[PDB]
Amino acid sequence: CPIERLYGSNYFAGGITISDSVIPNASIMERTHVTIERKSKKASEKHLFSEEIIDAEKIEVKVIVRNEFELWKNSLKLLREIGYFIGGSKSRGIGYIVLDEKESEYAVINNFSETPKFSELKRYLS
RNA sequence: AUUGAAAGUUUUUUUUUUUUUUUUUUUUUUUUUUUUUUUUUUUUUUUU
Repeated sequence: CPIERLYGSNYFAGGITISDSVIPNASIMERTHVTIERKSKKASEKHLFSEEIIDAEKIEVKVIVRNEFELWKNSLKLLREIGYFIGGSKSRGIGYIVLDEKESEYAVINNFSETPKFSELKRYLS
């Protein structure tokens, strides 16, 4: 299965290493919510849902893949146009990322005697 | 040249779903555009 060969399994080696995306920015705002009684349009005095939200514009994540799979290229291509959601309450307009081909960059390493070179992601993906 | 040694605590798992800051609330109630001022004065229906 290509998916297992890429992401690993209970006994499989793996193949992909993903770093986190810690952001020095800590701009955190609060977006409260209320439930409306369907029988009568008013606030249901049972709870006051309150949800945090981390506003951001560019999420930088470093990803290393040890399997030059056309599956990976196709996944990145799908993220280029359609784009998927990340994080909770994605059904409520919270979290929707789209990969760009301008800021993001890649690098292919085949020789271990040369310094890796980064170039625009468009050349790799387009 | 330790009795003596050589093994990554590693793989694998999205903190996710349910929820409209909503209903009610007429920028109105009152206040006379009035108030003092003469369309007045001067002029022969008239001569060789």
